[PDB]
Amino acid sequence: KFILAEKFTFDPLSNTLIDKEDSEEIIRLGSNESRILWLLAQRPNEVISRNDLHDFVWREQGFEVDDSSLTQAISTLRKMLKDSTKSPQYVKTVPKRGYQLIARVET
Amino acid sequence: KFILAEKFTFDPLSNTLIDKEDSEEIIRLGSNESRILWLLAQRPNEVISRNDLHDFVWREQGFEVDDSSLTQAISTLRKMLKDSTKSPQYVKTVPKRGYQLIARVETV
DNA sequence: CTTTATGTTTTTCTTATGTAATACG
DNA sequence: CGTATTACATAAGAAAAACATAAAG
Repeated sequence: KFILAEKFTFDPLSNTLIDKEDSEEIIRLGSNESRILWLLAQRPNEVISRNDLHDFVWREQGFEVDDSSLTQAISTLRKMLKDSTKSPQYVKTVPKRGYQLIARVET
Repeated sequence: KFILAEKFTFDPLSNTLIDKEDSEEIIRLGSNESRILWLLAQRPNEVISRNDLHDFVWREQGFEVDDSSLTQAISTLRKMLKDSTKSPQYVKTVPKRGYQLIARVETV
C-alpha cells in the first residue's frame, strides 16, 4: 500500500485508489493505469523511459500495441487524478524521455 | 526641435542631442542616426518599414549600401540613448517590418 | 562610415504529446 | 462497458531567418 501527495491512498495489488476527500469513493483503475502508477512509485521522482513503461505494462502477456495507447492512458490517469495539463502537480511529462513522478510519496 | 521622454532634447537641424542629466554634454549624431531619429519622430509610435528608413537615410545622395548598415545605425543610435535593447525605452524592433518609436515625444 | 565576423533573439517548420470522440471485444 | 485506435488540438523542439554588437578596413 502507498500514500501519495499526503492526499491519496493507493493499493496497487488491487488496482484501487482512494482520496481523503472521499473516504466513500474508491476509483477503479484499468490495469494499465494502475501498473503505470505502481512503477512510477517504486522509482519516485525519476524519469521513466517511455518504452520502459510500455514494456512493463503490456507484452509480458505478449501485447505489441501501438505507441499512442500509452499517451492516452496517461491522459486518462490525470483525468482520474484531476491533474491539470500544466501546471502538473503529480506527474510531469519529460519530453522525449518519458514520465516522472514528482508528488512526494509515503508508505 | 524635439523632446523625448522629457529627457533628451533633439535638434535635428544640427544633429545634436542633450540630456537633462547633462546640460553640458552635447552628443553629436552621425548624419544617418539623426535622420533615423527625425523620421521615427515625425511618425511616432508608427512602425517604419526597413526600406523607408534605408531610402530616406540614403540614396537621394545615391547610396546603395546593404541592410546591415541600417541595423548597425540602429545599434549605434540606441547606444547614444542608453536604450537597452531588451527591454527598450525608446526604439522597438518589429521583426521583418522595421523599427518603431515607442517614446513620449514633444516639439518646440 | 561601411562591411565583416561572431553572438543572440525571433519566426518558421517539424516533431511530441493531450485530449475528446468513435470503434470494438 | 472498459480498452484500443482515430481524429484533431496543443505543446515542445528543432532549424532557418532575422537582428544586435563587437572588430576590422
